Order: sequence, then structure tokens, then C-alpha cells
Amino acid sequence: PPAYTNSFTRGVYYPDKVFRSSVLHSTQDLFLPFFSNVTWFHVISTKRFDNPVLPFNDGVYFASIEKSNIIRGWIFGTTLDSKTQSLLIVNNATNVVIKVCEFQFCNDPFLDHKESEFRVYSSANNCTFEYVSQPFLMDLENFKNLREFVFKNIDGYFKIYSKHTPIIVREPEDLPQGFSALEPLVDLPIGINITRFQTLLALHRSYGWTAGAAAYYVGYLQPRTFLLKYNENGTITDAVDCALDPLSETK
Amino acid sequence: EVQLVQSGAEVKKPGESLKISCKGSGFSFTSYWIGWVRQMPGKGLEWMGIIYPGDSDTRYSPSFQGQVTISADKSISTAYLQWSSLKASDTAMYYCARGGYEDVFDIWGQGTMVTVSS
Amino acid sequence: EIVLTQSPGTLSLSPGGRATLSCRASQSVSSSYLAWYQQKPGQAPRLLIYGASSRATGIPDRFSGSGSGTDFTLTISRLEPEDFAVYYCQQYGSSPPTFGQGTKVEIKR
Amino acid sequence: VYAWNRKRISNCVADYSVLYNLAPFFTFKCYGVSPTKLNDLCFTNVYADSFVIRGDEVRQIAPGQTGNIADYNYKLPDDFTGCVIAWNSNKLDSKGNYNYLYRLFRKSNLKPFERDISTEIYQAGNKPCNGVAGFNCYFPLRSYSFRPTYGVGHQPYRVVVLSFELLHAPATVCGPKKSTNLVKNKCVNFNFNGLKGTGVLTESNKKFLPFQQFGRDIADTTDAVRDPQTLEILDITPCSFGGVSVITPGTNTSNQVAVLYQGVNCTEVPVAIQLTPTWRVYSTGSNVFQTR
Ligand SMILES: *[C@@H]1O[C@H](CO)[C@@H](O[C@@H]2O[C@H](CO)[C@@H](O)[C@H](O)[C@H]2NC(C)=O)[C@H](O)[C@H]1NC(C)=O
Ligand SMILES: *[C@@H]1O[C@H](CO)[C@@H](O[C@@H]2O[C@H](CO)[C@@H](O)[C@H](O)[C@H]2NC(C)=O)[C@H](O)[C@H]1NC(C)=O
Ligand SMILES: *[C@@H]1O[C@H](CO)[C@@H](O)[C@H](O)[C@H]1NC(C)=O
Ligand SMILES: *[C@@H]1O[C@H](CO)[C@@H](O)[C@H](O)[C@H]1NC(C)=O
Ligand SMILES: *[C@@H]1O[C@H](CO)[C@@H](O)[C@H](O)[C@H]1NC(C)=O
Ligand SMILES: *[C@@H]1O[C@H](CO)[C@@H](O)[C@H](O)[C@H]1NC(C)=O
Ligand SMILES: *[C@@H]1O[C@H](CO)[C@@H](O)[C@H](O)[C@H]1NC(C)=O
Repeated sequence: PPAYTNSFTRGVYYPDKVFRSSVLHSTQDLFLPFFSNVTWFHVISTKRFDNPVLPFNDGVYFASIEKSNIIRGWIFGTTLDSKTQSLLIVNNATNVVIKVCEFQFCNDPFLDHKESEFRVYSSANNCTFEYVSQPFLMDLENFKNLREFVFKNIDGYFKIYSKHTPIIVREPEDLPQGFSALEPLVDLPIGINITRFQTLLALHRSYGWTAGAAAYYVGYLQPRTFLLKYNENGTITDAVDCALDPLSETK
Repeated sequence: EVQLVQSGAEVKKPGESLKISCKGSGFSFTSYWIGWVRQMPGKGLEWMGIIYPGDSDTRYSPSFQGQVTISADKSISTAYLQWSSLKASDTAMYYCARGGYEDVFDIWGQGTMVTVSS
Repeated sequence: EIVLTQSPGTLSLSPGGRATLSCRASQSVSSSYLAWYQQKPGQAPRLLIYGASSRATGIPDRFSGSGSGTDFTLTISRLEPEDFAVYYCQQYGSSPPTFGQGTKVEIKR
Repeated sequence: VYAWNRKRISNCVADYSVLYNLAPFFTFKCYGVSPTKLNDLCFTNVYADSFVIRGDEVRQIAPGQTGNIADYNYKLPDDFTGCVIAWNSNKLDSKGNYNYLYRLFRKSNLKPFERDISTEIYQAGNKPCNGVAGFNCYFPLRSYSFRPTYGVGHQPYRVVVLSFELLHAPATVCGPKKSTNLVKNKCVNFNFNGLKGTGVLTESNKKFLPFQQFGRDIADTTDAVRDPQTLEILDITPCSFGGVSVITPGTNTSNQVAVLYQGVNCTEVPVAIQLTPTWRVYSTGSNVFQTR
């Protein structure tokens, strides 16, 4: 069952590469609703892992609170089969391995965290766009580090906003109430359309396949206008979404 | 006609730079590829490389690239192989065999039995 | 480049018989189409056969190109005084061509 | 030519002047666009080709023309994007050498922009084409047979067909841009990363976030930008502006006038002030007073 939790103040990302200082810029952008229901999927290890091929829709606000990267990367595609050209993400060592090819996909795709990658993409036919850089999990691997991602695709480009922060306490088992803007890491020149999103889970073996504690949240963004309060350093310290409440409109 | 007369056998004091002469005739240097090959006394020949003679561009053999200096003039139709400096070890039979990457024999020189000794 | 050695160093045999020159290549080179060289005795060598198995331009019908890969086996159906001389298997397609060990024909000392 | 090498060119900063330079590269004529304009235009998914040309037959296979080589080796539409670049491979093909067999006897004409990988022996007569080339059936490929003799007649030409895909996707291949070097503390036009503008440029003490590259104020004008060349950050201030005012005691009461430059520093204005520089602006010898 999808545990539904309020988003509180989450999912805010920098709109563009403009240094705005102490000015309350307003833009209508694909945004996560404030205090919004988001489905919570818990993966504790029988296998409690869930890998449903969720519809990508316009966008997604993915976040992982795992101490160890049980889940590495994601699978995006229109149909996620050999005919469809689907992009791959994986945090193996120091390489993202951003591959966009017609990939035949395993029914249960797992990677050996201690690989099994040739099974998860069975067919490497028709490779078009390939990029390799520093791993997207550039954050360091008492606290449990949290990695938040926003995935979008538009204008023949795939846009990812992300921000990584340590979280001290697991007792809430939900997104902490705090404001943090997801910086623009990469923009991917690929222009393949994606309608369904599948998380790429890594399970080597009993560690049939067991792994550490993990909890990943998925939320869907929609168009909305926000007052983003840039500060003197240009960081968005906080923002108010007009939609949520009658007071918010007035601001 | 395409005939190649090389330098004659010469007694040579070891340690001087000598340009051996291979005459060319009756051929277009760009149209006909020239090569360079030498035989040390009494065993199979050694490659010196192949020359693009229309440009007089000699790509020497990796064994003999820099070991010998090969030059030729398309207009004068006579090679001038500096051979770096001729040394006592350089005593060998030199054959002006035309050829390219295909390494065909084409027309060899008459033979250069240079014995580099005092 | 590829080491070329044709067995034997001297096939001592009577003239007019059929013979083969088994050139040994360290790396199998059929793409070389190696340029067999027949060293005229004490003269400027004439290319025995070019194309490995293809025949040389203006070569007699007895001289037949044969052999490919690591082993080139040039077939000569009738030995002549020209055959009674040193041979060479030399790389044609392969650059830095390597001359063979040589082969010779004789009957008496 | 029968199996010509289609190639894809991407993520390229490509200068085409070098190709024009070589004397063997005598042919770089383009059916598509002017070569001078080409050095500036940007394209994507550039197609390059590899084939061996006698030059006697290139006119038959030239775009806008069809020959038995064009009908079989490579069909090409009359309109041709990009250039046909031909340079003499006279030597490399001479000696002789017959490897590059190219298709001249095929059953049917092929479609434009198509490469025929497989060799199709000409299905000419009703009698079956069994036994490859034979009676009523002919081998497609003809040995290119370039010799020193064929070096002169049917001169060997190493020819590449360059047909750029006309930036249907975002253009990924083109030439040099952004030549001019920067100056500071001067009223100069700028095209920093293609961003046109005019102003006085100075180093910006204000920080930028690593993703942030250009700075916008409350007025949304540009006030700071990270230099494309270097991580040094430049404040951009608009060039000095102002309105002029003339003080006169009346035309009948003499003709001397006094000019007031409103809201501008006295050191900033030379007599060159550019807009309205027609006036001599008197001189520094004339009393100049800096007022609020
Ligand atoms: C992780 O898996 C990917 C493919 O699933 C591979 O990544 C390779 O990483 C090494 C260096 O880290 C490089 O050769 C390339 O970046 C990748 N090779 C490819 C994509 O063929 C590799 O199998 C794994 N990375 C490891 C073990 O470091
Ligand atoms: C915002 O940026 C400014 C400038 O970088 C920071 O202010 C100074 O930062 C340097 C090092 O980053 C320190 O050595 C100084 O002591 C800081 N001075 C002041 C007055 O802050 C500032 O820390 C950044 N953050 C905030 C919230 O202002
Ligand atoms: C999410 O919605 C369901 C009904 O659709 C509701 O029962 C649940 O309480 C909501 N989650 C919240 C309010 O956190
Ligand atoms: C498909 O799921 C089953 C479930 O046990 C298992 O065979 C495996 O996880 C998947 N198949 C492959 C080939 O991995
Ligand atoms: C396959 O790859 C080519 C080039 O890599 C690309 O143009 C094409 O869109 C891809 N997909 C299909 C279905 O051909
Ligand atoms: C899928 O993407 C291609 C380009 O990658 C585009 O041409 C096509 O229209 C898209 N299909 C849609 C949006 O249904
Ligand atoms: C002022 O100027 C007018 C015309 O320019 C002239 O007629 C008049 O006499 C002048 N008066 C004085 C006091 O200068």
C-alpha cells in the first residue's frame, strides 16, 4: 500500500542560471504542491522491495533516505522494452553511465551492489546517446543522507535538478520540514519521450536477494506559480506557493 | 623506359655522410611508386622504407627511420640517400627497388655493394 | 612486421619437378597478398609472385601463386635454372615488408 | 563506391578552411550552400562518405547527373546538401591495384542516398543468374584497376561526399566563433556567449552560484555574468547617458550659451560627447563646475 505523506515544503528547484539577489521573482513552473500527498514506498530487507513501473507523467520528485545506496539510478522510457529507446542511470563507481539505447529490460531488474547489469538491459541494440561523468551520487556515502531528485524532459533535453543533504533522525520516517533548492546538475541533450518511470534497484544477493534499509518517496509535479525569495547570495532561502491557501494568494 | 641504375660498389672509410645515387628514367614519379631496400652481406634484404617520389617523400623503415637519411629528386631523377653517416656496420648491398605500401618489386637498382671500410 | 620464413632454406632437387615454398608467417596474413620475391642469382631480384595466390604479372605458367594465411605455399610445377636460385616471400599488403629465409635448388656439391 | 562509408559527425567544432587549402583538394564545390557561409553555419548529424573515383565517371555520378555508376554504385538526388570534396589519390591507388571493385552491373537502379552493401549480379537475361557472372548475367563490381597507367587516364581521386543533415536536430557541427578578446573599464559592445549588449565592464565582486552564469537585477537587465573564457565575473554597467540643457540670457542679450549636462560626472564627460558629438562642447579651459 502506498503510504501517503504530506510534502510539507519540498521539491523546490532553481528555475535557471540567473543570479538574483534579494528579489522576489515569480515564475509559473512544473512544481511539487506544498503540503502535498506523496506515495511512500518502503524497502526493508522475503523481499519488501517494490519496483513498479510508475507513469513518469510531466515530472517526478524522487527522494531516497537510505544510508547505503541499495537503489542506484533509474529507468525511464515510453514503454521500457527492447523496441523502445530508454535512458539508463546507474551510480556504479564514479560513472553515471547515462546510456540512451533500445534496451530490452528484465522483469525484475537488479544490480550487484557487491555485475547483474547485462540482464537488466538485455539488448544494447541501437545506441544513440552516451554520456559518462562523475557519479550522480556525488554526496558522501548518527545520520542518514538524503538524495532528492527532480526529473524533467523538454525541448529535446532531459533536465535533472537535485540536492543532497544529511538527515540526522529516522524517527519521522518522512520528509523533514525544511527548505532546500535542488540545483541544476546536468541537462541531457537526448530527446526521447518518457511516459513510464521505473526505479533501478540494486540487489546483489542475500546481504535470494537482501539489502540494507531504504525508503524512497515519489511525488508528481504540476504547473504552479511560486514567489521564490532569493537572498543576497542568490540562494532561495524560502518560497511561498500562492495556490495552497487564501493567505498565500495575498502574498 | 623504367630502368634504375644505383651507385656502384664503393670502398668507404667508416664515418662520413655519403649520398648514394639511384638513377630513375622513363616514369612519372608520382605515378610510379619507388621504394628502398638494402641487403646486408649474405642474408635476406632489409627494408629502408618507401618514398613518395613525386613529392620526394620517403617514409623510412621503422628499423631504419633516422638510422639512415633517404633523399631523392624527382626532377633530376636520381636518388641522394644521405644514409645519415655511413659507418662500418652499414656495409651492405643496397637495392633501389621501386615499390609502395604494396611493396612490389617494380625495377631494382643495379646493386650497391658498398663495403664501408678503410 | 610479420616474420616470413619459407621452408626449406634450400630444396635441393632436380630441375623440372614440381615444388612448393612454405612461407611461415608469425601472424596469419591473407590480407597481405604477400609479394613473393625470386632473387635472381647474383642479380637484382624479380618479384616471384604478387597476391599470395594471385600470379605475378608476366610470370610463366609453371609459376603459380598458392598459399594464404600463416602458411603461403607457392607451387612451381617445373623447376628451371631460374628456379635454381634464392627465393623470398615478402609482405605485399603488410607494411614493413619482411623478406623470407630463402630457398634454393641444387643437386651436387 | 558500391559500399560507401556513411559516417555520422557530432559534437564538433570544425573549420573547413583547412580542406580548401590543399592543392590536391581542388574540388570542394558544394551543391548545398556557399563554402564561405558554410564555415559559419551550424549543422547536425553530418554525413560524410568514403569512395574511390576515377574522375572520368564523377560527372556521371555528380549530383544532378546519373550514370551507370550512379545508377548502381550510389544513387544521389539532383539536389545535394553540402559539398563534394575530391582530391587525387593517384599514387595510393596506382600499382596494379584492383581491390576497390565498384558496382556497375546490377539488376535495378537503387534509391537516392542509399548504399548497397551486398553485391547483386545483374539479372539481365531470362536465363538464370546461376554461376555468378556469366551469360545474360554480369558481376556488379568492376575492379577499379588503378595503375600508373590508370593514374593518368581515369585519375584516382580520394573523394568524400559531405551532406550535412540541415540541423533538423539541434546543430552539433560547425566552425569557430567568439573571436574577440575582452577589455575592462571601457564602454564597448559585447557579445559574451552570444549575448549582445553595450556597456562598461568591470570585475564583479558579487558571487555567483556554480550553475548561475548570468546575473539579472530587479529591472531584469544584465548586471553580472561569468566570463565564458574564465571563471572571473564581470559586472556590466550601461554606458553613460544623460540629457543636455542650454542656459541662455536671450538671443538679443548676446549669443553666449551655457550647457548643463544633467546627472553625470564632470570627469566622465570629454568634449567627445558618442551622441551629440557635433558640438565642440567648448573646452576644459571654459569653466567647468560639478554640481549636484
Ligand atoms: C558499473 O557498471 C557499468 C555498466 O553497467 C560499468 O561502468 C564502467 O566504468 C568504468 C570505470 O569506472 C569505465 O570502463 C566505464 O565508465 C564503464 N564501462 C562501460 C560502460 O562499459 C562497469 O561495468 C561498472 N563500473 C565499475 C565496475 O567501476
Ligand atoms: C553569503 O556569501 C557571503 C560572501 O561569500 C558570505 O559572507 C562572507 O563569507 C566569507 C567566506 O565565504 C567569510 O569569510 C566572511 O566572514 C563572510 N562575511 C559575512 C559578513 O557574512 C556569507 O557567509 C554567505 N552566507 C550568508 C548567509 O550570508
Ligand atoms: C492522501 O490521500 C488519502 C485519500 O486519497 C488520505 O486517506 C490520506 O490521509 C492522504 N494523506 C495525507 C493527508 O497525508
Ligand atoms: C523475474 O522474476 C522472477 C521472480 O523470482 C525471477 O526469475 C527474476 O527476478 C526475474 N527474471 C530474471 C531473468 O531475472
Ligand atoms: C536508432 O539510432 C539512430 C542513430 O543512432 C537514430 O537516428 C534512431 O532514431 C534510433 N531509433 C530508431 C528506432 O531507429
Ligand atoms: C518522441 O520523440 C521524438 C524525438 O525524440 C519526436 O519526434 C516524437 O514526436 C515524440 N513522440 C511523441 C511526443 O509522441
Ligand atoms: C530683444 O530681442 C528682440 C528680437 O530678438 C529685439 O527686438 C529687442 O530689441 C531686444 N531687446 C533687448 C532689451 O535687447
